[PDB]
Amino acid sequence: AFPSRKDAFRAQRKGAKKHRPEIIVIDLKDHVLGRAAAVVAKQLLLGKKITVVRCEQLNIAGTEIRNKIKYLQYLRKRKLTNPTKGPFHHRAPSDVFVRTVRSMLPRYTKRGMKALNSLVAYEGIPPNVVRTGGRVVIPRAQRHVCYRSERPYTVLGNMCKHVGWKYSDVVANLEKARVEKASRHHEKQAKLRDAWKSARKEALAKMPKHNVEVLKKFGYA
Amino acid sequence: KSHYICAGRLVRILRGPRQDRVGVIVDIVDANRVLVENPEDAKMWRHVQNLKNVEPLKYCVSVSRNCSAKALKDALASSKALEKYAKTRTAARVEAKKACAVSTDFERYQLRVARRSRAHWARKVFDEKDAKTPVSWHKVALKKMLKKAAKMDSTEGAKRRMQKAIAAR
Amino acid sequence: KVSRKSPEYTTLRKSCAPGAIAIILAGRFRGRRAVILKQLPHNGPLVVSGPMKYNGVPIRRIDSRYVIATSTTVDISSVDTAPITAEVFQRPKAEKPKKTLVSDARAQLQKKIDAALIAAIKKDAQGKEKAGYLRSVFTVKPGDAPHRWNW
Amino acid sequence: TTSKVHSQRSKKLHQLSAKTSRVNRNRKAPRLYMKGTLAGYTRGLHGQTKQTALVRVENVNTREDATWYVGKRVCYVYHGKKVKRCVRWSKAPARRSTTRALWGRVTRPHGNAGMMRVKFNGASVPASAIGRRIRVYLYPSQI
RNA sequence: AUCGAAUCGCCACCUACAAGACUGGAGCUUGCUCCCUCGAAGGCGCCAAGUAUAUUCAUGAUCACAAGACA
Ligand SMILES: [Mg+2]
Ligand SMILES: [Mg+2]
Ligand SMILES: [Mg+2]
Ligand SMILES: [Zn+2]
Repeated sequence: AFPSRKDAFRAQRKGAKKHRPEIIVIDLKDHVLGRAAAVVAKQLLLGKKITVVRCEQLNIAGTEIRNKIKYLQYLRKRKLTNPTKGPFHHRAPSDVFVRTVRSMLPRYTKRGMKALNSLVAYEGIPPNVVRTGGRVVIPRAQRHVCYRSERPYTVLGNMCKHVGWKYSDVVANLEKARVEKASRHHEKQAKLRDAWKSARKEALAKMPKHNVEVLKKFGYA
Repeated sequence: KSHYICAGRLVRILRGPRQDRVGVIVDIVDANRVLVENPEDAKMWRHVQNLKNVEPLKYCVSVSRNCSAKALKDALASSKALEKYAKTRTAARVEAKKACAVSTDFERYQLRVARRSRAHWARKVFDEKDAKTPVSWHKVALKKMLKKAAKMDSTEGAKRRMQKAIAAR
Repeated sequence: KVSRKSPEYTTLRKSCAPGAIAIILAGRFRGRRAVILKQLPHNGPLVVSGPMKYNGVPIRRIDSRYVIATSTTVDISSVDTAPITAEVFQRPKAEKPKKTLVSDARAQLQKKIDAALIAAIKKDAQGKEKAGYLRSVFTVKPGDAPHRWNW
Repeated sequence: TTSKVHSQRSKKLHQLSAKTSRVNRNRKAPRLYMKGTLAGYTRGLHGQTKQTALVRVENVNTREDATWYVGKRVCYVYHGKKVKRCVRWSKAPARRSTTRALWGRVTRPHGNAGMMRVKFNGASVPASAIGRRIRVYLYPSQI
């Protein structure tokens, strides 16, 4: 992952500025696992670079016990003669989502592999993703519009924690620290947000009046 | 709180051929259907609407179930529900959406310059206020650096370097 | 009724009428707004001279398929448009082997046409706004739905 | 040698004091095409038919929307390894590049969700273009 | 330094959080009434640093990868 000295030297020779590819960051909290994965897989095949965060807060319909049992049935499948080379049962929730997307992809083609490698999965929100830009959601894969609220539902992090995932507490503490840092920084800059809001308000009295009338016509003033 | 589906409740049609029109519940068939009518709208005669396609508004006129057209019209005119609804922001947003939808290239240009003109004057007003009360990143950085800079520059050696390298310029 | 072999025969759509303001969709001046002056005879290409002072577009012919003729028009009945003939854009054959070079006659035609076009724009009630309209540059933004727009 | 922090301090103080709330303005060359992506070819479970391409265009999500683009020019841009002949090779030497284009036109909408069918001039679009950018221009214009 | 390339929206206002059986706020009458910023916009950007007194654009000759691209 570390760039080669040749690549750093070429970048210095060209004098190019810092570059970031067009990447969509999806917050997977309260998102249905299969519906989000199907949507993500289609977008990956269409050529989008997608990074998903908070994978541990994905949701699966039904009780946690039956979802844990379903994974345990998946875990029991292994090549008897040689468990190495057998199915690799990843426990991390981000790895669970990646496997679900992978099964929805044609993983045995170069095109399918390119789509799969265009996806990055995280538990929680890592610092390199926090400040990159506004996160997105999938409206047709959201719990509050997909599940009937009476039905019990499973949280992916809780399901994974009891089937082998060992970093549930680490992710929870990191998420707690991140929200506290974000809340403090959002408590700050409120004066900046309020000042800009008042600046826009005062602009109406200083700008040409026919321009105001156009704004009122199109519902902006 | 949410607005109930009751006889006399005013609703807006969410989707379909009557999208963004207003009517009155007038009657309830079952858990899924109602009988909407609005005398003042041309296309809003008494018809059946599914409850999934209606947005209950905050106004309820005083009518009975399966009321006559005259009784509905009198109640609507007396209650002033449509006039009150016209003054809200949601109604203005709905009307502005139609204006954008039927806008021409010239109208799109006029909105663009109007919004940019407001954007320019917002920047002017913000700059005037930010000069006095530092709230932006650069003004805040300057205000923190100023006190240490003045102390660091008020030395004899600082004066000599400033004068020598400025007179050289 | 009009003979199909006559220079006066045309099939051009109504939106590309003389005096209308067109958006250029291709070529060196893509995205620029311009004013339609005329159509060359024999169902030929349009001639646009959206004033070079406003946007840099000179008197150039353009196929009507490479232009969006907006519903916003300008009354250019005071513009002569007669000297703009098919012969203006013809070129002599080149034999077998930095300010832009413009022939004097082309320069005079541009001068007179643009001056009259500017005057007609001034005469319009919304002329100052339409002059800014001609200066504006059209572009396809992220999120744009040109197929859904009126023009 | 004197430390550079002093001159940097003076320059940083001047720039911070002279900073205004200026914004970034997109005054570059305009984009005159809608951006799309090649989803693949026409196919059934039996296999694909490479003579017809399927292009998904941003903001085109209805069959009525895709109808508006019928007959429009479609261009796939890529690059080779060597600089070969292009249009206006002699007239405009600045156009010479490894960049290449393959052209086509929209024939009909595909499905109900804004997908359109595209036929390329003579040959079919390469399979390496699947998932890559396609440019849908606004000409020929019916407006 | 080969190297000509495909990509074509920027931000130090989105880039914090949570709830959709309901988070603008009250009252009691508990589904109605009243108050408000009136509950259906993240800000900019799209060619004069701003809506005016303006201003060089061509012959790159009618489409051609935008012949350029640090916003
Ligand atoms: Mg719900
Ligand atoms: Mg409430
Ligand atoms: Mg190029
Ligand atoms: Zn009621």
